[PDB]
Amino acid sequence: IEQPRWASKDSAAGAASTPDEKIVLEFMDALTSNDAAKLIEYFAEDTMYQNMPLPPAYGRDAVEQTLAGFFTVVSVDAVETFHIGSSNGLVYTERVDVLRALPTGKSYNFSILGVFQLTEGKITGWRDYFDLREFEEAVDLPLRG
Amino acid sequence: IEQPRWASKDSAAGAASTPDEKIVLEFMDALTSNDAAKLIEYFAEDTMYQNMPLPPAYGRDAVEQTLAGFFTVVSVDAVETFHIGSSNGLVYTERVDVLRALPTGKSYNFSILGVFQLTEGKITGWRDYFDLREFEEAVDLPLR
Ligand SMILES: O[C@@H]1CCCC[C@H]1O
Ligand SMILES: O[C@@H]1CCCC[C@H]1O
Repeated sequence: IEQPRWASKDSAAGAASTPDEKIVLEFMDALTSNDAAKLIEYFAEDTMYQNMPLPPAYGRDAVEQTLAGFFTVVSVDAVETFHIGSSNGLVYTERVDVLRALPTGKSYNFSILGVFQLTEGKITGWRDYFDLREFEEAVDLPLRG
Repeated sequence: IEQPRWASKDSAAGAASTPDEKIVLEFMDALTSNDAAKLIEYFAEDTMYQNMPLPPAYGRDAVEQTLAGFFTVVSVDAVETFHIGSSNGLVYTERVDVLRALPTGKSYNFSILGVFQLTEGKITGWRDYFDLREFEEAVDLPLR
């Protein structure tokens, strides 16, 4: 994974400089764990997670069940964050995630722009925006949308 | 339309509070014009535009040609920005675009997070992120 031409240094991952910005980058690092039990600790009881525009998960239980299900069929091999930034309580991450389908071994790069809302240091919202054309095939589970 | 549960007032459109934020919002209003000649004026000369992960357009010529082509087959009927905000020189719009295919009259809602980089008030980068599953059907152009 190369740095893209449009990558700007003023917003690079290495220059995170709010606590919310730093917690999110930690969370990006933990994605490769493929471990919902570990990942769920970042969330508040009042929280949400959505791969747009698939049906969102609301509540920590739903998020955990959703993440646990994903890791049954796909591995997060790599996460490259190009930009981190934040504004009006929201944090933004422009990045690429590399995903590998466990049953096939096929890998997939997904260009992603994610938004996270934090309250007292814990995720109360996480929405990822990307192309789901290959996501159906990458994730051997029905999308629900 | 909409107003999602996750919509924060703290980051709403009406609360845009920098010149760049003000500009991207005006650019967002302008999209419904479907007029590539009017839109290209927001763009700097050294610039790019991409619907991820389709082949990007680099330079003002390519960008205008790309928008003009899009407006040949599709209308932008509505743009609804729920969040705008900025950080480290970039602007972010969390929004919905309604696109109507001209040959069919079929309409489409796209959930979108876009990043903008402006220079001296001019667009030097614009990348929209969203599901392209219906994009192919909605836009009667070949995908590259
Ligand atoms: O982004 C990925 C989607 C599928 C697996 C878990 C999640 O982190
Ligand atoms: O296809 C639509 C038309 C307007 C701008 C590009 C894209 O969002």
